[PDB]
Amino acid sequence: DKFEKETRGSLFGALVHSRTNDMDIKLDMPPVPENADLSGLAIKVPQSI
Amino acid sequence: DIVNLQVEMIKQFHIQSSEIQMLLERYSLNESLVSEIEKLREENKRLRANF
Amino acid sequence: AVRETMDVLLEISRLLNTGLDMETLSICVRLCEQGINPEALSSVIKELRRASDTLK
Amino acid sequence: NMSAVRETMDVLLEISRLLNTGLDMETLSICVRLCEQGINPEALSSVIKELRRASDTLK
Amino acid sequence: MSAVRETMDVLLEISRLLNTGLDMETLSICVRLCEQGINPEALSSVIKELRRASDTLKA
Amino acid sequence: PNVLLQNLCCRILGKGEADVAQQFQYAVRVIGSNFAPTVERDEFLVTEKIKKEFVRQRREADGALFSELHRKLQSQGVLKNRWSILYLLLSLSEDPRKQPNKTSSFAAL
Repeated sequence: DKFEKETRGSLFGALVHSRTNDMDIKLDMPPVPENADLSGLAIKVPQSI
Repeated sequence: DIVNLQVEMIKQFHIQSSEIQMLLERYSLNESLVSEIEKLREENKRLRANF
Repeated sequence: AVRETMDVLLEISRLLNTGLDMETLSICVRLCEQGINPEALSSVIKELRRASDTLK
Repeated sequence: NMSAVRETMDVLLEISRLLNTGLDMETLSICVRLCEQGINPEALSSVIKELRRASDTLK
Repeated sequence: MSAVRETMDVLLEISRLLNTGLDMETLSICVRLCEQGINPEALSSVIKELRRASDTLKA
Repeated sequence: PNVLLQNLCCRILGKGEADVAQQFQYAVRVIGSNFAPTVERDEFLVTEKIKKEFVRQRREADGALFSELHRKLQSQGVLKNRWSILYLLLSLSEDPRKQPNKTSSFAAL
């Protein structure tokens, strides 16, 4: 059940923005950061806690 | 009596002026407050990605 | 002019039991000749003296 | 009581005219009441004098 | 501490004769202030201003 | 000095231990302006002002007494801080005739 809820929520991993059981949510990436225009950017790095 | 009064008048002026400048500057620019708008803007782009 | 005048001032200040160094008197003559109000000048020394006592 | 205020107003009014003043009785009547409400004679004098300075400039 | 008790009984005689109007506890604060060093002009000036202020606040 | 000046602010008002803040900060500012005095020390000169003042207010007996009290005062213990103490009592000296107007009606202005 944990696998199903997690999978169903993440829309097969195609949502990396939050988990929700919604099939009518628009898939949007966050707008360009504040300081991007100053610092450029580099790749984002995630964590485990 | 005048000389002592004179010397005291100038000294108050200098002191009071320091305090008033410090007060004007603090509300006029506060680096603390500027950051919380920015943190809050960072939050908004992430919100619009979640819906 | 400066040295001789300083020597005379220094001796008077010592009679008065008044803590002043060599350095004050030389600077004092130079201001007085370019024009400094004697009331202004005096007040500056009295005040400066009071502050070293409060700090010390 | 009505007589008493009036007799008092009158003795003061004879004296005021003698030392000369542009003031009417009605403002002089207020002054007695201001003194009677306490208040140091220097504060009372300064404000009266000041009003007079302000009137003369204005007209 | 024995010393501290004797001085205050003679001191209280001057102050009450001369009209000053400071209770015991306050009279001790000023003696502390004068021993730690204070300009005399400031000390009289505050005492007079606090007194004038206090009576109005109350009333 | 801070604990002492403060305790004065509480006692004088007879009430308030942070409601006297205004008066404290004010006392601190006043003390923070540098007064210079007219005559510093000499026991005889301050004592004399107090004697003349005595005569002037018609409290001649008391003036006579004050001299006994002054000598007494030295013997219970010698003061280094006397001029300032004797001054403070001087500036707070009053006359036994008349009132200072009302100052309990003056608040309403």
